[PDB]
Amino acid sequence: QVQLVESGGGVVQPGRSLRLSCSASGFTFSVYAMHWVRQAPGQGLEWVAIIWYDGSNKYYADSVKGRFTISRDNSKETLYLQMNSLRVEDTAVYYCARDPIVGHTRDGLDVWGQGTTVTVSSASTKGPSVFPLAPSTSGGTAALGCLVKDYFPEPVTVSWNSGALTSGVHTFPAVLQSSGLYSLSSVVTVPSSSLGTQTYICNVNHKPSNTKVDKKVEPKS
Amino acid sequence: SYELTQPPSVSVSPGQTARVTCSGDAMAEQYTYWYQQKPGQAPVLIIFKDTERPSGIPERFSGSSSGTTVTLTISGVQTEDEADYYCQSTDSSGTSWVFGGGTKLTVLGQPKAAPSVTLFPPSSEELQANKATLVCLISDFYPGAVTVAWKADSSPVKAGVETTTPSKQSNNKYAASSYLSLTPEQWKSHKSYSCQVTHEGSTVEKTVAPT
Amino acid sequence: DFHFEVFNFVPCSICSNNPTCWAICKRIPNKKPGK
Repeated sequence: QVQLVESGGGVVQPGRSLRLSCSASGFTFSVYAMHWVRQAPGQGLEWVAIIWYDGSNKYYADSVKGRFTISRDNSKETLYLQMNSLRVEDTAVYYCARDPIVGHTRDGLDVWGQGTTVTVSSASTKGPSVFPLAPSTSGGTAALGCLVKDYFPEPVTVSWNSGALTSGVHTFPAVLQSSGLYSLSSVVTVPSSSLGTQTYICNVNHKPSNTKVDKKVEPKS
Repeated sequence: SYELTQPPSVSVSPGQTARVTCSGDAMAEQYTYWYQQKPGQAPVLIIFKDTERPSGIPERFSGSSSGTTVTLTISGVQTEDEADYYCQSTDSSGTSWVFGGGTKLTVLGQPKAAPSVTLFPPSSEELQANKATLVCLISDFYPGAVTVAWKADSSPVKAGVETTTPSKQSNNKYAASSYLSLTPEQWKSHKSYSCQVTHEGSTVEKTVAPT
Repeated sequence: DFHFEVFNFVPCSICSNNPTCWAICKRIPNKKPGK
């Protein structure tokens, strides 16, 4: 099957370098132009660069000119992007896509990979602090959760009661604060009549810092 | 320099006809292409060279051109067509590729639902850590679009506010979160704080006090 | 009219040493054609 697999993404500091790879399979790689296209979190697609089927023509977006270099190895059916002098605004998911240039049944960027994530930040790896979101009637429900604050980098996973509690559980996307650290919350809605007997514990796991935190959430006072 | 102009959002109901326009100064000489991207997925080619639809794309998708403006048309829209749609072309020299800003197509596939708001005050543990974070959790609303307003006592406050974009819950309804960062002295000085959520012309507000 | 993958022609860059291929093949242009 026609397939594109991006790799090489990671977390780097500003000014450093990073090399992305895109390995193709299932089609004659050597007759297609190849694109790099990136997408910042919550933003639109931004074209990065293209290279001709024979590696001759190479064009770049003005936002990356002089810093990024595109190349290809047709013998290994692989596309490369050498990213130098990286900046915070280079943080994005990086896709590769083929382009026949003169396609007939298909044209344009007709096949895309799933992307690889690149994060450029001056912050260092830091585990999170976990604060409880304590719950406050007549067979109603109450919301309780955990505030996973000031971690870097993404991601963090949250479960409840070691995975035994899943009903009403919602883990929100992270927020990138002005300090360069992430924070999110995970909330679960439970019957109000169980707040005195049932135990609720949120399981926070931050693999990049090798930190695991279990925090019990109790009603106040 | 060269930019394509694409509307940020279009809303439609199932069975109706959705149209997304995209304009560019060089589109009469350069072909334009349309891509569909669902949340968490890679883009997929829908229309190529202005008007051509690849085999495997449903017949309800079509594209047309009037010169410097092209249009993506989806007749009888389905709930599975809700996604971000991007137009893409090249500049006049044909050596630079450009994407439009993207159009979020909303397909109203379930009845409107009002949001529920829960506002958490800063925990004593965080206050002991010389920090203060108010957590406003919004849940069970549709469509997935809200605006959040914070108030110190009775006056609006915008500094130190962070709000997530709504994401789908397990029951296919939407939820969102908003944070108000404060210092411990700021949290104890004011009489109360409120989180105001606006959804479909209706307003839901919760209030907490440090006493 | 030979077709090869998404192309309505055979790119000359894959003919190698087949003489019949070079008689029908077409070259991918150095520039993306306009309208």
